[PDB]
Amino acid sequence: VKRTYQPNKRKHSKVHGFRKRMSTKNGRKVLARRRRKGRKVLSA
Amino acid sequence: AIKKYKPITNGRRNMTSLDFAEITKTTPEKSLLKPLPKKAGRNNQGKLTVRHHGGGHKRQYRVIDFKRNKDGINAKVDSIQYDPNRSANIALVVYADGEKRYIIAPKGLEVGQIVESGAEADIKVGNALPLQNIPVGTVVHNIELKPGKGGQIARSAGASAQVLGKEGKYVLIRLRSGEVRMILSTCRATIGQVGNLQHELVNVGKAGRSRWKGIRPTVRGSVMNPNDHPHGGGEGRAPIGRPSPMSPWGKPTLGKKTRRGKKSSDKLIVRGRKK
RNA sequence: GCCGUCGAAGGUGGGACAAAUGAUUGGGGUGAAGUCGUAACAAGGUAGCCGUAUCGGAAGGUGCGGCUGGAUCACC
RNA sequence: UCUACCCUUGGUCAGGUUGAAGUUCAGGUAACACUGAAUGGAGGACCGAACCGACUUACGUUGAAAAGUGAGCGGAUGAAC
RNA sequence: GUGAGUAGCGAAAGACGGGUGAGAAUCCCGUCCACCGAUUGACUAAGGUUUCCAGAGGAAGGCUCGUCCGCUCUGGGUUAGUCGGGUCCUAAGCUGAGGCCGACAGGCGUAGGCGAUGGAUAACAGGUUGAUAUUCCUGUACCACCUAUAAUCGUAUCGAUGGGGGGACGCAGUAGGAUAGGCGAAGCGUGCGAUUGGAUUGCACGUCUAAGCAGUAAGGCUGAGUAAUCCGGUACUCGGGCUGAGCUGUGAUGGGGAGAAGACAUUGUGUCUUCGAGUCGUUGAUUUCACACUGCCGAGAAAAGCCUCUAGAUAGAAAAUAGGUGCCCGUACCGCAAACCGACACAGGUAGUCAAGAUGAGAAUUCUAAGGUGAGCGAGCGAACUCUCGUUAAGGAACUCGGCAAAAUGACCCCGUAACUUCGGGAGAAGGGGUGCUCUUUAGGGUUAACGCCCAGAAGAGCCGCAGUGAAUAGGCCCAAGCGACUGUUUAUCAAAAACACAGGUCUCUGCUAAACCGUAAGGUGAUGUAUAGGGGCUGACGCCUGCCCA
RNA sequence: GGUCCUAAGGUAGCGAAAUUCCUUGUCGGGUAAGUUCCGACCCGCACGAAAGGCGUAACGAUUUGGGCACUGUCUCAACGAG
RNA sequence: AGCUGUGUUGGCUUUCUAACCCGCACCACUUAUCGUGGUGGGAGACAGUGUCAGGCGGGCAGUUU
Ligand SMILES: [Mg+2]
Ligand SMILES: [Mg+2]
Ligand SMILES: [Mg+2]
Ligand SMILES: [Mg+2]
Ligand SMILES: [Mg+2]
Ligand SMILES: [Mg+2]
Ligand SMILES: [Mg+2]
Ligand SMILES: [Mg+2]
Ligand SMILES: [Mg+2]
Repeated sequence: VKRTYQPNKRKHSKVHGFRKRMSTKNGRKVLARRRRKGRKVLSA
Repeated sequence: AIKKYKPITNGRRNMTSLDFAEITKTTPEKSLLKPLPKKAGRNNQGKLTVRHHGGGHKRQYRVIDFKRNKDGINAKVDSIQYDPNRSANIALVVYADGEKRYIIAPKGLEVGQIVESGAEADIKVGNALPLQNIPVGTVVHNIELKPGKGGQIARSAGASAQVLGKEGKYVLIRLRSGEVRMILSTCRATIGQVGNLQHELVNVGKAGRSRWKGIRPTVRGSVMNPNDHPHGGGEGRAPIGRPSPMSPWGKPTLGKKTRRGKKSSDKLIVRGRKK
């Protein structure tokens, strides 16, 4: 059996990272709700 | 012609190849090749348009001269090579300027040939000269359509056309599908019939070499449950139950004509198709 | 008396040829012609016959080639 | 990031086995030219590990594992992984 | 809380002597014993982020115990001009100045950029620590740059973002040349036996790199003035080195490694240490080192470093010597696992490199080497019952939904083989025989001057057992039907098929800004293809065929 | 041959079949005994010619019936090992 | 019923070029097969497009039975 999380340092940043949030417009609404709710970590 | 095979296996039972006896100098010329990345129906959105494509074998596009410029220069014919992008073979002419180029090869060609508009232009196989300068009853191929554009009609393997007559400003061409049609009088035409005539008897013989040419399987309609084909499932096998057999997007496919009222094709197409 | 070579019969196995027989089955001759039509021999009333196809309950009919072993006036 | 097709760039398959086209020599040919012996190494070809699968069956079922282990089983130079 | 002191304790060989301690089947040291050995062994990617290491700990975690630890406290650990990346280049893709489209948001795209899983790219042996090593220091190197320089040559030079070559490529097979590891006999060191007997008889080893000079088994092509250049085309008369090349030879090396002698210390602390000699010869030889070469059809990425050429810039640099400079990031540790993804110290899954001896075609099988481990619950008794295995009298499918499970057949070498067919097939058809050890003669390759060595096949003679592929590993077969032609693919996790694909047959639509499809549009796919080619509907190799009806 | 009607109103080939209700059709073969199986008949409840009809060597982890070989599946169970 | 020919209405055609259109040729922005600008060559008041109107439309939606 082969599970559903095969970790990678590059695809984790090229997809969920900071500069892929600020790329589009709806990423800047995601980052507008995680520094509003008061999270410690904005972007994984 | 076609070299047959002997049934040593059930795959090679009736498979029939095409003997490569008209191919000289099997290595290409390393200055007229351009790369050719594939796509299976993948347009600029990444989605899937046209179905049943993809895979097979890597290719490399070979730059062909369809324009036939360089007027009044004798061109030799050196070597007749193989081209995978199309059904005909290919030629390697050398103009006397040392400008080596490619020509789609007509039926019998090894000698040496000429492109010129009306000098004398030497009507033989392999010579390209405009349709006002061609006498009637003359089998041509690789015609242009718009003047100076490039040769478009009848470029296949074993295809041809036929000049019938000359009207007030156009000429009159019978095409391979049997459709008489007017073409402007300054379009060029190679004289002759394009070679490699034994092409449509190549029995592929096996679902594997029909599969490394860039073809994928085509599932029939009556075996899809009716989410995605109008010939939906039903218990058991079933007759189609429509008044008209339909394509997978609703349009009737068996009989109905499809072209629309189009500019510069209604006043030119005299006779229709014969099928 | 024991050991060995050769050695009939027997047992094992896959074949080869004829013969006896078998539910049904296809033509053939024989009779007695009752049943259904007239296809030949007169130009037999669509002139016949030999090859070769295709169709029909039944002889047979039509197509394309050859033959006179084809009447009339032998088809001048 | 699992899976489904897909594009660009790489990697991997112990061994053993039959003997297709052709080519050469000889035999007859000079007619309508086809038999044998060598050589050649063809294939979604045969037997079999790695490797990829999951047919039968027993156990397991508050499991060692929210899909597995024991004995066997199919593909294995390609429409392969 | 009851269920209950019940079910469990997560594959698997341990036994004892000594220490240690308040406490020991469990921790450490010793001897014997067993298990893997195409791996349970040895290095590197992915991923994790201090776990690695020494000194002290025993409350929690460990399926028990614990003096122990991948757990707690203190103090330490990762060294590069040469390895893997960045200062170099481009694939698929992504982003895009102007531009083109769209109620706004925004979608597409040209020049230019980003992007290695690929091309280019200068260093190797030995020593050492409690934890790091092509990184630290021992000995020899090499590439880029700078400065002094002398022999200096002087229109000699430096040459583009530009013209050209070049780099530059698939799968398959066979015969080679050399080397790596292997095995034997005879260089050297040590021991020669207290179980009958034996003294050419017993174990162990048989060295060396990159650089830079040499000459090489094979592989690939034969040579002149004229029409952004004198180069690359083109065409003309005449007409024996060129590149690329595994390997080897000296030197590198008076050096460094070495199975061991022999010279020093408290438990020889289980160690440093000073000097110390060997390194022949024969064979069997690869999957390592060429896409080389022949063949086949499905016709097998681009750009740079590098080499010439001129537009131009200038008239300043060979060789050799000497000194000087060379940056950023990752290095510890596990890495088929007690440290990664499965909640766990979980019988699963996790790309690649190295891979020896005996028997063997072999990376199969059985037993071992180098090298590791003994599986974090044990002690007793050997009842029923479940689970994994072994044998059985006479009979042999009588069992049962059904020969379901087991039992038999199994390797190599021989004799012999039917119907049927698309002439290939059927076919491992079936049914049969032989194999062990010792001794005598003879015909067979290669190596070699030859004794010598490895590879083998024949008859004959003889011996022993119940049994000679004596252990493990390795097809049961036959007759007749049904469906599908074939190999393939399908319901990750109750269905692997007679369903889907298929090669072939047809039918219809498309004259090119093609029909068709995605997208409100721009733009794209079809295709850098053009009726022997493209999209769709049905049937499903091959053979013989496909009948009437258009209300 | 008569006659009603339909747009004409099942041709070759197969037939108790993956198609047949009644039905365990019927006669033959196979077994000591055969509602399944194989060869035939045809009265097709309701086969039929590209939702193809009829045949077929080779290939199948397919489905159905019969033989030899081998055996704790069985009559009938007993003993030993972790 | 049918001749003639003027004042006004609605068509069918036929040809010319001035809009508009070209995924048509060299040329410049530029050592870009995108774009805009420029003499051509093609086709031309049809096509594309805006508003209105009629007809097909289980390709797709909302619901009843
Ligand atoms: Mg005659
Ligand atoms: Mg699996
Ligand atoms: Mg699967
Ligand atoms: Mg070995
Ligand atoms: Mg093994
Ligand atoms: Mg058999
Ligand atoms: Mg058979
Ligand atoms: Mg469009
Ligand atoms: Mg609806």
